Amino acid sequence: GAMNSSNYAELFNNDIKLFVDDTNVYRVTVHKTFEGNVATKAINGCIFTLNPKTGHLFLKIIHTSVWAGQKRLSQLAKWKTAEEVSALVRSLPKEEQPKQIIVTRKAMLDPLEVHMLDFPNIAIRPTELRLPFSAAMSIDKLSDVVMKATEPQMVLFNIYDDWLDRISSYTAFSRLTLLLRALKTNEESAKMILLSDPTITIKSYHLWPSFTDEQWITIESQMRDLILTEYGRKYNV
Amino acid sequence: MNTVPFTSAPIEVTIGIDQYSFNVKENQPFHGIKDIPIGHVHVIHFQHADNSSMRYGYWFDCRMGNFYIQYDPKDGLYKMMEERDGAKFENIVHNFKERQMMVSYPKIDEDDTWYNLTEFVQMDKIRKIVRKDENQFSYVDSSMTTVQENELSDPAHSLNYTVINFKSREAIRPGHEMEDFLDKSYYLNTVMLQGIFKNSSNYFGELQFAFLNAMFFGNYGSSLQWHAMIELICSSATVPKHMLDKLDEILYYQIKTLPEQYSDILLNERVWNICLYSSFQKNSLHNTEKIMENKYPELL
Repeated sequence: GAMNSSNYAELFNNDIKLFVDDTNVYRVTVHKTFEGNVATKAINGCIFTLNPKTGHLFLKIIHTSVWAGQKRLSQLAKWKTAEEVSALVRSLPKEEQPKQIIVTRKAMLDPLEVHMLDFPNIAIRPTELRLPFSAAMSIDKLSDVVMKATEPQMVLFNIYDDWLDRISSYTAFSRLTLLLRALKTNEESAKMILLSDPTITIKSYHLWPSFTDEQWITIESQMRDLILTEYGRKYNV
Repeated sequence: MNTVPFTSAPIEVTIGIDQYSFNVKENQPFHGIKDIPIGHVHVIHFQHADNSSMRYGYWFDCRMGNFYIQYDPKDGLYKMMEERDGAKFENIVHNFKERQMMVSYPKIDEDDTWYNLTEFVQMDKIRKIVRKDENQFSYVDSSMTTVQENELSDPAHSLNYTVINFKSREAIRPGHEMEDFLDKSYYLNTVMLQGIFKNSSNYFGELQFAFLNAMFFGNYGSSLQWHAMIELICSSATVPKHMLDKLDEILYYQIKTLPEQYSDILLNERVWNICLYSSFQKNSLHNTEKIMENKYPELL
């Protein structure tokens, strides 16, 4: 059933699994019309499909053309997400197909279950974790490729850069969720922490700066400080 | 008018005949039920005074043979049996009628309740859902499981209702996932009506039979089957106008007949709220929606 704090290590075992996050699939700006009514303009979206063990990110870019002449877009978005995830699994060789897909939002369960009826052995699960994957569009290189897309496109990343050379998946996933949580709570402060020192750069083939083990500890500390502060402010405590 | 004689009543028992019921005392000189309307299926059903567990009963049609009840003291129940000797049967029934040892099927002239609950129910279809082909009557009880329940364990003693499953390849066309899941018209009209049931009459006959098994035996899988068959129509955008009009009438008499005290266990809140207020057919069940609102407003 549901993935929670109690069954956390299951993410890092040797059963292939994917997290699917649909929170950036359907994106709009809300504006005033000339007649002073409100209208939405859709902007490019993405499906965030992540192997938490390897860090392989299947970033399916959702071009605004997919919504042309469609109704009930927030509902269609869930089914479009399920269709694209289904198409991704079918594109993978049998030994690479996930044994579980964990959706970050319960509204994805029926759309994904119905699209994956051909795969009765793939378990579709919800989670109780509040994962910050909505903040993926605060990563400059992912945001850039989504916004520049002129057509539907699948782009492959490792969201852990080369970390797995030095740390376990468990530690890599905890670093990622702390970075995304920070970016979600206070984007400007988070991004200031990450880039303040211009001597630590981002490699052309990476998403995050090339921090030493010592500099990651300092960065990780600055992200925890950022998150606790913003919480005190949020909640007058 | 037909008769189901009883050999005897050796154990104290509540006897049901269709929607009527009578208490019979241990060794009370009771010899059966007369004046049973020809033209309808009927169900004769039993709850032992000493075990209000296992309601059980027999679906039958008097046109298909001469049936009687005899208590079996080994298996501990009232058994339906067929008498092949016509003269022996008429001779037995005439004696019991002469001695007035029989209760009269207590139909009120005005009252179309049983016809309205059994309109599309046909004994030949009951015998395909309840497989025991050596008998012309069908045994059902509280505990019998459905073929679909057995998938999710004795096949001989199962209820073979048509399997309905909204998250199945049968229900969902490849490349029409969202369309077929949110509008089940495909599944209703092509798969179930044209493909399996052949016509709406057989579909309504199964629906009505599932309800009566739910109400008379508290058969939980029957209840699931009744709700599934309602939800498949309510969740279809495209239903023939005659089916909608007839569904409203069918459900109105079912809700009318349900014991007030059993609404909590026999009615599924999610299905009824969805069917009356959210579904494509929310505006198409005027009679059903009015009786539900006036009789079970708590459920909604």
